[PDB]
Amino acid sequence: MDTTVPTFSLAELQQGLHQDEFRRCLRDKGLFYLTDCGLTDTELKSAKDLVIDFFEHGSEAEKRAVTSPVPTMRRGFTGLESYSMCYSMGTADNLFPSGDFERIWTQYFDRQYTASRAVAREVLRATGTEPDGGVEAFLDCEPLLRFRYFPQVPEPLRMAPHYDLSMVTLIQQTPCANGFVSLQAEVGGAFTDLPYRPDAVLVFCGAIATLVTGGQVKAPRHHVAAPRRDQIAGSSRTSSVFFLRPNADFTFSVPLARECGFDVSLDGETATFQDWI
Ligand SMILES: CC1(C)S[C@@H]2[C@H](NC(=O)[C@@H](N)c3ccccc3)C(=O)N2[C@H]1C(=O)O
Ligand SMILES: [Fe+3]
Repeated sequence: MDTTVPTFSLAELQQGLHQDEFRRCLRDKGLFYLTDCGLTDTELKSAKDLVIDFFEHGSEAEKRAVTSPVPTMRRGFTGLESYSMCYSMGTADNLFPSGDFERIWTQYFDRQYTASRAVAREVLRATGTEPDGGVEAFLDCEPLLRFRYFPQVPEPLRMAPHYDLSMVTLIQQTPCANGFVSLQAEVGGAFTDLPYRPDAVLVFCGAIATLVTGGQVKAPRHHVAAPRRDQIAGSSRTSSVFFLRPNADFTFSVPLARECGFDVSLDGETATFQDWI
């Protein structure tokens, strides 16, 4: 029945407002838009503008020097040379075309990481959860930021819904000129579209939220629908996805894990994050 996605301000949540609405949302939907956390459309536009700049005007040699050496190294670019381009970075071992690039993207990462820690803090507090070793050690982690740009042109294997392997994930997207929403999830047994919203950021909870809160938070299945050969006049878009992932050494009791419906990939009593990849 219920297929709407609520918006909340983070400031408002930190002041004890909307406690019930937010508790229920987490348990029943695991996803929500969020205002008044320290991100801006502008910050995003400028990080984007700088990447696209490089994509178009970068020497062939410059590009080689920061293309990702191997798929394992999820750092640097992919798909920019001679179904789209992609830039990835983490807390370290990053690759960088220029000095001003380093500064803008390092700052955009820190900001995204500060926001995503803040949201996570709120998700734990709402469900009364103190992970072992404390909230802060848990939240001080090994995150990853994938930015992805789909350019234009004019001259489709539908992948299946997944849940994310993250405490939380934050998505900012620029829109499509043609109104096409490429991002969909399951809210109350239906597929709901999740557009760009002005000065909001989309937030999925993930497996680790479910695990860490003892089952209290849902991790919604979602997928990125590509467009067909008919709605591509004005369908350039970007998204910026930030995975707040735990430290490899984090652990969870396996009775509880399969109890939800996640890939039982290890045959043990309890386990850690890293081997589950
Ligand atoms: C479409 C998405 C927003 S979600 C999807 C997927 N997320 C995961 O499975 C994630 N837990 C993961 C990432 C990398 C290695 C192992 C596991 C991913 O990556 N895609 C994103 C994207 O556009 O880059
Ligand atoms: Fe995902």
